[PDB]
Amino acid sequence: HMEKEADEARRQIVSNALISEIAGIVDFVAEEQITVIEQGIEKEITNPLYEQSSGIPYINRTTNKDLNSTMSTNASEFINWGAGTSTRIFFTRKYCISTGTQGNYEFSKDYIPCEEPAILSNSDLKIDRIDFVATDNTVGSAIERVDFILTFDKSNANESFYFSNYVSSLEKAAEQHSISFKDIYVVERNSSGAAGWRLTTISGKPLTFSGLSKNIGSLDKTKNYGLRLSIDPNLGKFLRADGRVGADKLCWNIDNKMSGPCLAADDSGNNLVLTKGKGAKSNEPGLCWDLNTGTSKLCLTQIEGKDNNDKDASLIKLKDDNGNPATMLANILVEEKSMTDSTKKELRTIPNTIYAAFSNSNASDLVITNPGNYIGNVTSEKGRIELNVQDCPVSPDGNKLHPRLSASIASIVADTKDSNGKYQADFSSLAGNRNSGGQLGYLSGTAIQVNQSGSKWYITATMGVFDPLTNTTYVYLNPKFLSVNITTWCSTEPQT
Repeated sequence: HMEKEADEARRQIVSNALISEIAGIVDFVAEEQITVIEQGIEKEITNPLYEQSSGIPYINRTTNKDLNSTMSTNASEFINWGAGTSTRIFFTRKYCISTGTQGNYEFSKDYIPCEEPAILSNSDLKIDRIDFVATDNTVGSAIERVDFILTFDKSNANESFYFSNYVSSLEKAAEQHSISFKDIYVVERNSSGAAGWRLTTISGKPLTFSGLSKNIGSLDKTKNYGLRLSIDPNLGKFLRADGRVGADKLCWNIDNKMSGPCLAADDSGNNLVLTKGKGAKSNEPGLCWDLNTGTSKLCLTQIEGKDNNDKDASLIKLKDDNGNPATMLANILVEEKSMTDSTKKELRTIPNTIYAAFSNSNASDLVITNPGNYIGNVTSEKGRIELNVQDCPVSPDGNKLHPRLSASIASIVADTKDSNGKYQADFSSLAGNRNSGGQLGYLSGTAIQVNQSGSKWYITATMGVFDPLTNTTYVYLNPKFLSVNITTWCSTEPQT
């Protein structure tokens, strides 16, 4: 428990460094064509590994296709690695230093860092040698397997077989890079030379790490041991029909070139991000729908914009191929700071507008005979405007939406009884509001009230009118010669 966070945790940092080196090398091997910088620009060339005119160390291959067969003892076959060797130069960018190394490739990205991790300079477990197992005997052959020989530098007299504690951390560190060990074998030598490495055997049978524990007693403790980690460069190299291999990105082709848009994940785990293709003349990435029935496709496209303060920003535009805005059918909520309290944010929907007049025609319905004493029953008054309360759409969790309704005056006249006792003014249809009329009184105004039950809106109104011809004051209820524009919406701001 004490040493499990000191000893066991420190070796994890070592395993992280080792696996990052391994993953980079394996990535390099798996790129048949690589991107380099030549004239200050990117260029695709054949990986020097697979150019028959390449030299050391790129053409170096071992021929031990069988995991149990003898490991190479020839420095022109295996690749010596670490201190004393210049090998890293050939797998790192030429301009890792400003003047340029003796390496002849300026890789557009680093497969492994320029500098070997400092932690791996002092550690008892280092990569001592790499074997690129050739698929065939041709110069620049494809590579069927990559073996990493890890030397264990025991800083103790005893405890020769004490590298088994690194294996667990190596396995989960490999899982973090989406690679796995095809096999792990115990190796040995009795010298400082990389050519001396050979498979450890028990009664002639090469010893896998799996068999180590039970066969540990019958092994020479003076000798120097190591691990050979085998990696299949083609495992997890290609996207699969079954979806079991992740994509770093996916880009689409146009006219047989990878010049279309790309999708990649951001660091959140939630987001896929669309960016423009290399062949785009404008920077306006779009996700589009097409029916393929003779009409335009529709695209949600990112375009440049400016915010409140005139600073660079962007927005999305829903458009056809002519560039005209297109239609989305949806419920919209708009979030906005409240105009009285800048610390509070409110949500609202798109309103609807409804034109309507109240609907009392007769004097007996219109005239409130006992005003002041009269108490209005808005649920059951004649001439009222009544509407069903709307259903509000889905809202984010901390935000209850309330149905809302307001009424604004559209037309209003102080109508009075004509010689036949009838009221001629009528605003029931907006196209004909001026058609009917005659003598008018003096307007005192109108009180328009809106009330709500569970499922109904009730809009009512009184109007005060003075008739100078008969010298009498009138109070009218829900008159046809008063019309309103009714606005309906939903909001976090409640109805008053």
